[PDB]
Amino acid sequence: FILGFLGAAGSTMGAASMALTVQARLLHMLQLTVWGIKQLQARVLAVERYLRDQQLLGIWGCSGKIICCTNVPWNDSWSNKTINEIWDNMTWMQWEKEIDNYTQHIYTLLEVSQIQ
Amino acid sequence: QVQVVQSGAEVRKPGASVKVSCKVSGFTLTGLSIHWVRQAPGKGLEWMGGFGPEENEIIYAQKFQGRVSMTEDTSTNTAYMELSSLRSEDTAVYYCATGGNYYNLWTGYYPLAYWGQGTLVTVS
Amino acid sequence: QIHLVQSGTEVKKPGSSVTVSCKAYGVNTFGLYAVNWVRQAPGQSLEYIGQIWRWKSSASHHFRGRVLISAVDLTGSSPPISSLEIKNLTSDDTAVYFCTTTSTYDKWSGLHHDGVMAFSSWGQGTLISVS
Amino acid sequence: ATTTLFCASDNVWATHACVPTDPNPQEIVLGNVTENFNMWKNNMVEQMHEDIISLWDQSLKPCVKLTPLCVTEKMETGEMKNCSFNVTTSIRDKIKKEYALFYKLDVYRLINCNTSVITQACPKVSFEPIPIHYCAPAGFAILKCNSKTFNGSGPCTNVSTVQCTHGIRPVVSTQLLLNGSLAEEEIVIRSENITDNAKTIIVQLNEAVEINCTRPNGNIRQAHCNISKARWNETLGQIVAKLEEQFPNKTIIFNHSSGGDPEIVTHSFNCGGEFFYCNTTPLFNSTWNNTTGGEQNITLQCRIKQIINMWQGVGKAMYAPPIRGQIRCSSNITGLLLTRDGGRDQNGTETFRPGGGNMRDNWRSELYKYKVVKIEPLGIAPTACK
Amino acid sequence: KKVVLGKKGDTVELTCTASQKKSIQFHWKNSNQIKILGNQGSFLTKGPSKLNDRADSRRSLWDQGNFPLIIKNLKIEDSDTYICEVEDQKEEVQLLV
Amino acid sequence: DIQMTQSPSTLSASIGDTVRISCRASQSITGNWVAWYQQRPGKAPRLLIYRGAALLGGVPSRFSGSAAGTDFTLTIGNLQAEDFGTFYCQQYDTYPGTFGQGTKVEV
Amino acid sequence: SVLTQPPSVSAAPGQKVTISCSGSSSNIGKNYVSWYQQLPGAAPKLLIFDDTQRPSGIPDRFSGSKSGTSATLAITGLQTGDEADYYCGTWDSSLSTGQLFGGGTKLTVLG
Ligand SMILES: *[C@@H]1O[C@H](CO)[C@@H](O[C@@H]2O[C@H](CO)[C@@H](O[C@@H]3O[C@H](CO[C@H]4O[C@H](CO[C@H]5O[C@H](CO)[C@@H](O)[C@H](O)[C@@H]5O)[C@@H](O)[C@H](O[C@H]5O[C@H](CO)[C@@H](O)[C@H](O)[C@@H]5O)[C@@H]4O)[C@@H](O)[C@H](O[C@H]4O[C@H](CO)[C@@H](O)[C@H](O)[C@@H]4O[C@H]4O[C@H](CO)[C@@H](O)[C@H](O)[C@@H]4O[C@H]4O[C@H](CO)[C@@H](O)[C@H](O)[C@@H]4O)[C@@H]3O)[C@H](O)[C@H]2NC(C)=O)[C@H](O)[C@H]1NC(C)=O
Ligand SMILES: *[C@@H]1O[C@H](CO)[C@@H](O[C@@H]2O[C@H](CO)[C@@H](O[C@@H]3O[C@H](CO)[C@@H](O)[C@H](O[C@H]4O[C@H](CO)[C@@H](O)[C@H](O)[C@@H]4O[C@H]4O[C@H](CO)[C@@H](O)[C@H](O)[C@@H]4O)[C@@H]3O)[C@H](O)[C@H]2NC(C)=O)[C@H](O)[C@H]1NC(C)=O
Ligand SMILES: *[C@@H]1O[C@H](CO)[C@@H](O[C@@H]2O[C@H](CO)[C@@H](O[C@@H]3O[C@H](CO[C@H]4O[C@H](CO)[C@@H](O)[C@H](O)[C@@H]4O)[C@@H](O)[C@H](O[C@H]4O[C@H](CO)[C@@H](O)[C@H](O)[C@@H]4O)[C@@H]3O)[C@H](O)[C@H]2NC(C)=O)[C@H](O)[C@H]1NC(C)=O
Ligand SMILES: *[C@@H]1O[C@H](CO)[C@@H](O[C@@H]2O[C@H](CO)[C@@H](O[C@@H]3O[C@H](CO)[C@@H](O)[C@H](O)[C@@H]3O)[C@H](O)[C@H]2NC(C)=O)[C@H](O)[C@H]1NC(C)=O
Ligand SMILES: *[C@@H]1O[C@H](CO)[C@@H](O[C@@H]2O[C@H](CO)[C@@H](O)[C@H](O)[C@H]2NC(C)=O)[C@H](O)[C@H]1NC(C)=O
Ligand SMILES: *[C@@H]1O[C@H](CO)[C@@H](O[C@@H]2O[C@H](CO)[C@@H](O)[C@H](O)[C@H]2NC(C)=O)[C@H](O)[C@H]1NC(C)=O
Ligand SMILES: *[C@@H]1O[C@H](CO)[C@@H](O[C@@H]2O[C@H](CO)[C@@H](O)[C@H](O)[C@H]2NC(C)=O)[C@H](O)[C@H]1NC(C)=O
Ligand SMILES: *[C@@H]1O[C@H](CO)[C@@H](O[C@@H]2O[C@H](CO)[C@@H](O)[C@H](O)[C@H]2NC(C)=O)[C@H](O)[C@H]1NC(C)=O
Ligand SMILES: *[C@@H]1O[C@H](CO)[C@@H](O[C@@H]2O[C@H](CO)[C@@H](O)[C@H](O)[C@H]2NC(C)=O)[C@H](O)[C@H]1NC(C)=O
Ligand SMILES: *[C@@H]1O[C@H](CO)[C@@H](O)[C@H](O)[C@H]1NC(C)=O
Ligand SMILES: *[C@@H]1O[C@H](CO)[C@@H](O)[C@H](O)[C@H]1NC(C)=O
Ligand SMILES: *[C@@H]1O[C@H](CO)[C@@H](O)[C@H](O)[C@H]1NC(C)=O
Ligand SMILES: *[C@@H]1O[C@H](CO)[C@@H](O)[C@H](O)[C@H]1NC(C)=O
Ligand SMILES: *[C@@H]1O[C@H](CO)[C@@H](O)[C@H](O)[C@H]1NC(C)=O
Ligand SMILES: *[C@@H]1O[C@H](CO)[C@@H](O)[C@H](O)[C@H]1NC(C)=O
Ligand SMILES: *[C@@H]1O[C@H](CO)[C@@H](O)[C@H](O)[C@H]1NC(C)=O
Ligand SMILES: *[C@@H]1O[C@H](CO)[C@@H](O)[C@H](O)[C@H]1NC(C)=O
Ligand SMILES: *[C@@H]1O[C@H](CO)[C@@H](O)[C@H](O)[C@H]1NC(C)=O
Repeated sequence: FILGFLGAAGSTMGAASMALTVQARLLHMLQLTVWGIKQLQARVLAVERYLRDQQLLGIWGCSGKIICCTNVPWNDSWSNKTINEIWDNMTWMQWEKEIDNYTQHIYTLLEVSQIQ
Repeated sequence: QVQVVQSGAEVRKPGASVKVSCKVSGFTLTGLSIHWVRQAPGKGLEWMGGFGPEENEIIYAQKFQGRVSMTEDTSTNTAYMELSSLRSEDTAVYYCATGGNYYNLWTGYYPLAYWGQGTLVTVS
Repeated sequence: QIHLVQSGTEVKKPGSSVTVSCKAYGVNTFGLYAVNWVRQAPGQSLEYIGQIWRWKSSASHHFRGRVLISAVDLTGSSPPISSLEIKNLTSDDTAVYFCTTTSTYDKWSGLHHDGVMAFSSWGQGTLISVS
Repeated sequence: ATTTLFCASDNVWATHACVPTDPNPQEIVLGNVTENFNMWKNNMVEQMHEDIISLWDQSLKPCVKLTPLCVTEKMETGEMKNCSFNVTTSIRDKIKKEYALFYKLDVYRLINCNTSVITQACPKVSFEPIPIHYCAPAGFAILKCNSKTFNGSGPCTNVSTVQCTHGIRPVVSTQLLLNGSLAEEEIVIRSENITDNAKTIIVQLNEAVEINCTRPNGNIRQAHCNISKARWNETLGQIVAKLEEQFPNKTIIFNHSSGGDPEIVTHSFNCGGEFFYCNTTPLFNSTWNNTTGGEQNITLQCRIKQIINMWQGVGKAMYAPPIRGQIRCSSNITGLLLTRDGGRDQNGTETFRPGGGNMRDNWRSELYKYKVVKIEPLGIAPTACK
Repeated sequence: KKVVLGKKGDTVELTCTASQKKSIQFHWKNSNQIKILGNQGSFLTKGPSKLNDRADSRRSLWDQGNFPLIIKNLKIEDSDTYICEVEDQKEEVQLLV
Repeated sequence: DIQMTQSPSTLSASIGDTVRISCRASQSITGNWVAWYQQRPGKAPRLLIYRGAALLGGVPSRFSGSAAGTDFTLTIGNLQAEDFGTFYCQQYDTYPGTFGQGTKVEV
Repeated sequence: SVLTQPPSVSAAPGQKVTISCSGSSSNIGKNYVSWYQQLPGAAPKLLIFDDTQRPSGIPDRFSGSKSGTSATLAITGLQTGDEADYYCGTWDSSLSTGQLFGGGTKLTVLG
């Protein structure tokens, strides 16, 4: 059920958030035991990857929530841009092309504010 | 060290067959490593059969078109050459000749390192 | 490797046109690679001209209509060749011209920002003067 | 990122290595994306190549495998470097001090090679290339183009997303493509690099040309193919029409493979446990200005050979002794593996001999659209928030 | 950038080197861009040239990255530069009398 | 556009200098969309450094740089005899960018 | 397909004497030449393989070489010990089908 995480790519970001809301609301021989367990293996692997990213959000105080309000203020050198261009002129591709070194630093600061 | 021992002397008739055996002891048998060469007393050697760069035929040298058959049993470590329809100058000496364990991969031009003793087939 | 080589060096009378030719050895095609064009006055700083990013020819907006670009994919006996069409030869277009290439392959390279690019390799430049 | 990507659709390999099917369709159409596709720099090729290595050393085992063994017998005497290191001459243990002092290789550094010979069993095992739906692992995606004039390189605009690939069958065939998937609109001509005249030009067809090899008698190891003439004339006509409307601008000339190891001179393919090597001279004659060989029922004399050169690694292999009955090998001619010999100034023409022999090139036509991509679902946005 | 001399008729050796140990696809060419060899996976072609029969490559070195070329029956009609392409190594070796 | 200003516009340096060259921006470039170029007289102005803190493979490991919001620092380490080049800094943030002014090093 | 080599070989025993094996480009001007030794009456063995390499019994007493479209074999001065028959042998790469052997060499000494 993680296939449709990317159906709104190319479009802007608020339309992608509305698409996330819509797509989340929308969703006896040896051959038996050979073709039966690999389905369960894929199911358990998908469940464990999902739960892995769930606790990865949970260490920031964002467990379960698609959109959560955290507590780390800016550095003003983190894309000093007006909100209109932020949500209407740029996709995700430009921005995770733009701030990767900064998103490592935001990972560190979110962990530090999450413990206190 | 590998020893190669041929079959015994064998007397046949014009139009009969001959099945020359070739005992090999000293390596394991592949399916290519054995050529078969005839010599007539009074002239040089002559290649009866063996393998080269054409990729199935243990090739028959342009005078064996319907009377020869060459099959190599790798489990018994013994080769078995066959020749039927014995003619006037099929009265010669056979040789089970064998290439050794040296740089074989390609098996076109490898020579005959190890040898039998020479069997004699006479036509009476 | 990229051993980008242009055509010969000319000299021009005013009020004419010229097609500058830049050959591109070692290039797969212009789908994964984009051709940007630079000029240089003799004694000034360098100056952007144009782009063939994803086969969309466009010069810049301060420099529209006069100089526009075409590009030829590799064909049979020909490497990919980008050509530059310059109209209305004035007296102060006297300059050394440069063609460049960049890698468009992965999005997350950093050599390209939506057609606004850093220039990976460089030709040898052709001088055009006025008699 | 590039990962291990598993298998398959619906008693030796696919039982042990692969999963069952999925209820297809499973596609997600994307909108205003433009993902940059290159076919000649893919890393689905090597994974699949090693995966078919894992197939055919467990499904069709040859009786004897004759592989190289090239090693640097006792001793590691070559050492770090320099010169005056001997070994070899008389048998494999006499002296032969070599002079260098920078190194470059002997028999760069030295190797005395060897031949590991191996005998494997041999049950008379049947074979059939089953379709293999290559399905992506957890948290990954396989992107896919949709335009029918897709040149491998260039960007694709109609990018779709699947979870798992389409029908792919393990058919090794030199000189010719068999049982491949065709094109929707029109034929396509490629290369890794045109003007380089050394990369295997792949041509993929739109007309499902058929081929019939059978073994009749009076001989044990004789067989032949038949192809429909006037389907082949139309096919070669639109191929030379494409090659004349794009890359030359010259005269055409076809020919046969000009020598080498004979698994490239003949159309080679495995069928039912028989390795057909079929002569492929009379197919290639379309010397044609753009404007005696059995003109309706074209016959390809074909030998069955069973001491084969491995495409798997380097070396030869011997299988079980041959079959007694008659074998039907009706298949689809789907493409061509062609090369060039560009030149020469008087010509004018171009000699357009075929090539092939790579088996990875025979996967780039069926790994045609696909690109392995890794999702990351974590993002950071500066909102108000409340 | 090497120059090798063989008088007439004898064998002669040319080497590409490759540091990947895979027996990858590679090619030899003459000066006027006519092929002499070509690897196709783990097989052997020849070049549609004036050297179809007399050109040869020993095969077992290909796993080691050693890519050889043995030319036999040398005469006056071989005096031109031969060029490797393996990945990018566009060398230039020359043969003379 | 967004105006750049390279400084100092001309210096001189002995062999084995750590030459630190700033390049000012009118706006504040977040995301570091600036490149560093070298041009010797007569030849091709090849690229040195893309994205501020990423070294190209063909450039040796003696050049570096950093970011200061509106400023960008190019750093030579162990200046040799071949790197006596007129330098340039491209901003490639907005369409289209412009370059610096130059730093023609002497002794 | 023909392998012309001189039948009658007579010289003084001990003075490094040579004989050739002549053929064609499809026969000998392409590939390796194998010198075989046959005693007059006994089963044959090989003398020299790949024109330079030898088995354990022979090595140093003979010298073989390949010169264009002809081979060359030489004795390094024995007397009556290897006074026997010798046979050049190679495979034919043309569809003149297979492995070939030389006609005849009568190596005798002066005695
Ligand atoms: C795999 O498949 C993919 C997709 O299937 C392949 O990708 C395709 O590749 C082909 C390459 O063959 C591309 O064709 C070329 O496209 C470029 C780009 O053209 C754009 O820009 C032009 C700029 O025009 C300017 O002026 C006009 C007004 O005059 C203005 O309106 C415009 O905005 C701009 O200001 C446009 O003209 C052009 O419009 C085209 O597209 C429209 C649809 O959008 C269409 O309706 C139009 O009719 C028009 O066709 C487009 O916006 C072109 O530059 C290029 O054109 C050159 O080449 C062709 C054939 O080679 C030739 O007929 C042309 O005349 C032109 O040739 C000139 O340039 C050559 C450069 O090599 C030069 O050598 C020639 O001598 C010739 O020069 C002459 O004229 C110039 C002035 O033009 C002058 O300076 C000279 O002195 C001399 O007199 C091709 O059309 C496809 O676009 C591309 N498709 C996609 C989707 O990517 C991929 O290649 C395949 N890969 C492989 C390996 O096979
Ligand atoms: C491209 O794709 C097509 C489509 O899949 C492939 O065509 C298939 O090819 C296979 C093999 O060539 C073929 O399978 C055979 O079909 C025959 C007719 O249906 C069967 O009779 C045959 O079974 C015999 O052979 C098996 C293996 O030896 C035995 O296990 C079996 O018991 C049968 O053996 C008896 O009959 C033979 C007949 O001579 C006799 O010698 C034996 O002694 C014994 O008595 C196979 O099942 C498929 O039917 C083909 N499919 C179609 C639709 O035609 C084609 O091969 C692909 N191309 C490539 C290159 O792979
Ligand atoms: C796809 O296939 C094409 C086939 O042509 C390849 O094209 C070849 O590309 C290589 C390099 O990519 C070219 O080699 C370079 O050529 C440059 C131009 O010189 C040529 O042209 C002049 C005038 O036209 C001639 O006088 C001259 O003889 C050449 O023919 C040279 O400047 C280069 O030399 C520089 O680099 C070398 C190192 O490689 C240095 O040693 C030199 O001193 C010099 O600094 C270089 O030699 C080659 O010429 C192209 N072929 C042809 C026929 O032109 C593509 O590369 C290939 N692309 C891909 C992606 O595979
Ligand atoms: C298709 O390939 C074959 C080889 O597989 C080509 O045949 C060869 O062609 C060349 C060039 O004609 C021949 O070389 C020379 O030919 C001239 C002709 O006058 C002759 O005088 C020379 O003595 C020399 O032979 C070569 O012999 C020939 N080889 C064979 C085996 O036929 C053929 O040319 C190719 N087809 C086309 C259309 O080019
Ligand atoms: C590994 O290679 C060596 C060296 O080639 C082999 O030793 C022998 O080498 C001489 C060289 O003239 C050959 O004549 C012999 O025939 C080789 N050995 C034999 C018994 O044939 C060594 O045998 C090789 N080891 C293998 C093949 O496993
Ligand atoms: C883009 O590709 C999709 C397929 O991924 C195309 O959708 C198909 O369109 C045809 C005819 O329009 C239908 O028969 C198929 O059922 C459609 N498939 C799916 C999955 O929707 C689409 O038409 C393409 N669009 C463009 C503009 O090329
Ligand atoms: C495939 O068949 C062709 C047709 O005979 C063979 O090619 C040559 O054809 C000419 C007639 O134009 C004959 O004179 C030659 O004898 C044929 N052979 C050669 C080697 O030139 C071709 O040899 C056949 N290939 C195979 C592998 O059997
Ligand atoms: C090529 O040859 C085959 C065999 O001769 C042809 O197939 C025959 O077609 C007739 C048509 O009535 C049938 O009666 C036969 O039973 C078929 N035989 C076989 C073995 O299939 C085929 O039609 C020929 N192709 C062309 C274009 O004539
Ligand atoms: C942040 O630091 C990283 C270093 O990990 C820089 O990003 C990469 O830099 C390397 C150079 O070693 C390049 O090869 C990579 O291509 C860069 N990553 C990407 C995604 O392009 C990055 O430049 C730094 N960002 C700053 C200083 O703003
Ligand atoms: C950018 O930041 C400065 C101070 O950090 C601020 O004064 C300015 O308003 C910001 N730009 C915008 C567009 O808000
Ligand atoms: C793509 O953009 C066009 C106009 O630019 C718009 O009509 C269309 O809805 C967009 N599609 C998506 C999926 O964003
Ligand atoms: C090949 O065999 C199939 C099977 O019947 C047949 O439909 C087709 O017409 C045959 N093709 C030719 C050229 O005989
Ligand atoms: C193919 O058919 C055309 C008629 O459209 C004919 O002129 C041509 O000679 C044919 N070529 C062959 C090779 O059969
Ligand atoms: C196309 O090819 C023909 C024949 O080779 C030639 O006469 C013509 O000039 C070519 N066209 C161009 C534009 O070069
Ligand atoms: C063309 O090839 C066919 C074989 O299909 C042959 O019979 C014919 O003689 C060839 N024609 C020419 C002109 O070479
Ligand atoms: C093709 O036609 C031209 C005339 O337009 C002629 O000179 C040439 O000889 C023809 N091609 C052949 C192979 O005869
Ligand atoms: C192939 O074609 C030849 C020539 O018509 C015919 O004799 C033979 O029976 C055909 N074989 C098959 C299997 O169609
Ligand atoms: C060959 O192609 C035809 C064309 O539709 C198809 O019907 C047939 O199933 C194909 N044969 C296969 C896939 O074995």
